[PDB]
Amino acid sequence: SNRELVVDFLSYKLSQKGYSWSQFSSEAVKQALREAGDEFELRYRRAFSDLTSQLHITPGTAYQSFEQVVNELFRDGVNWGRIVAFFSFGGALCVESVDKEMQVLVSRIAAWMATYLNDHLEPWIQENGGWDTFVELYGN
Ligand SMILES: CN(C)CC[C@H](CSc1ccccc1)Nc1ccc(S(=O)(=O)Nc2ncnc3cc(N4CCN(Cc5ccccc5-c5ccc(Cl)cc5)CC4)ccc23)cc1[N+](=O)[O-]
Ligand SMILES: [Cl-]
Repeated sequence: SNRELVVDFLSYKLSQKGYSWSQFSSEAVKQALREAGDEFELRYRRAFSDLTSQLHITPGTAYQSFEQVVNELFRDGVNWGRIVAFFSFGGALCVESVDKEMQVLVSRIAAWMATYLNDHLEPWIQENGGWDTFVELYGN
């Protein structure tokens, strides 16, 4: 479910760069999230490029980089926009790992994302009306 969302979004972002999720490894929610991600990545393309140009991805530091950035993202609280950005960050990390021929990290990044959602974001999501409320507020 959270798993489902992560795989959907990462598959989409990888496909946009011409990569397939399958080589490395509800619908309304997934579509609204895909679309919010596209829009976020445009509106904050500067923040996107700032991140991408400062990622030095290695197997030994990739979890550290994920954690560092995600802790910063939610330092001042959670909102729907920040959750979208969290997905877009996961997408950027996977694309970058494949660029650097560290495709092995893709399935691992997906797992880190699901764990973060399950352990840390779920309480907020549930308190704030669940994913249905996200669709209500930011779908179409
Ligand atoms: C057409 N209609 C139906 C939808 C269109 C709109 C606009 S489309 C959008 C999507 C997500 C976030 C913002 C805009 N939808 C929308 C609007 C407001 C809200 S909202 O809930 O009010 N929230 C926010 N509103 C405005 N701006 C925000 C800016 C935010 N940022 C700014 C950059 N910062 C960089 C950063 C900082 C720290 C750590 C990491 C990063 C980082 C860097 C690179 C990457 Cl790759 C990833 C992370 C990350 C946090 C966060 C929340 C924001 C939510 C949504 N919505 O969900 O669709
Ligand atoms: Cl907080």
